[PDB]
Amino acid sequence: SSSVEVSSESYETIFSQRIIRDLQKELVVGALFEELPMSSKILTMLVEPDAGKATWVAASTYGTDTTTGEEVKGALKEIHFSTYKLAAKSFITDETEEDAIFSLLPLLRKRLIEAHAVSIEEAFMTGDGSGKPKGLLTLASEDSAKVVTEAKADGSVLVTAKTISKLRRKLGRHGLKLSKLVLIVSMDAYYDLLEDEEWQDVAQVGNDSVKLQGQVGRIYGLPVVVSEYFPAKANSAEFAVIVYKDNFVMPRQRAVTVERERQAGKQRDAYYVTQRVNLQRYFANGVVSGTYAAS
Amino acid sequence: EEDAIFSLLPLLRKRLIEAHAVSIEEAFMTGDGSGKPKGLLTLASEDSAK
Repeated sequence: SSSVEVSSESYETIFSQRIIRDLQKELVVGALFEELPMSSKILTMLVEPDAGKATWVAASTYGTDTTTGEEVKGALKEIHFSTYKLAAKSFITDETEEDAIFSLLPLLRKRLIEAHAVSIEEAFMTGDGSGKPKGLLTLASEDSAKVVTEAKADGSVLVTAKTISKLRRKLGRHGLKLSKLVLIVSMDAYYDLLEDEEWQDVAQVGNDSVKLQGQVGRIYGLPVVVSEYFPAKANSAEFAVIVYKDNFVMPRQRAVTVERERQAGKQRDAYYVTQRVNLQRYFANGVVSGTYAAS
Repeated sequence: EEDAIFSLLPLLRKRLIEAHAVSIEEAFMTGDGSGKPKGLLTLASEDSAK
């Protein structure tokens, strides 16, 4: 207060209507995959399995050869889309909006959608496949995706461009190159990625650093992102290499919706939010994990 | 429903009326005194009407 003038009541400030936050982790998982819209509770896609064969005839006949004479058979696994239901709910109280300033409901909706967004992405990164989707680390293991060795982990780590050269070789037949592929990195590993001989200085210029989507990094045209959702200790994970449009679509028959119930116990509003979403894949696999998988 | 075939709403409405129609006719044919009106066969059973 004081201040030494004729009248009291110096400055009390003001309650500013704005929602501040820190710089928490970013939602990279739910942002780089395409969407498959569906109209019912199963869907099938007729997959052509790579084939053909041109017999060519080196003699002047007439009646030889029948190219093609019979043709390839359907790869009916099937490739079903099993659509898990995730949902959330809240409560809101008629009685306390008048007491305050009527600003609680817009910030209530944002924290509910951000919490739902974190819940879906952490599940898409890491999951079993029980009552919820199975994430990529669990999935990249029905195939031999785990690579060896990492040279050194825990005590005196060092990461170099030789690591990505192992991964782009171990993939190679189950995943292409050029356009596009994506790499997801731990925040921890990005703290070690300073210098590694050739090329100098991480990824510069790399063409043209950054332009096309990816929150920093451009090693040879490959885009990089950080998900901050990997543990540390001798057997863990660091890099995850993921396909872009070429498999790994997310299916759904509905967008985000927000319902409002009331009473709900005497007088009281509530909000119910429902989604239905999962991740599925085409062809064989297309991912590599490890890396960071020995001792 | 959302993931089905869209024609479900008339189907539910026919079932509710058909089940109601059987239920009222069943009560009219064969109801005793126990929490239901008295039906025709039971009414002739009591009043010796046979």
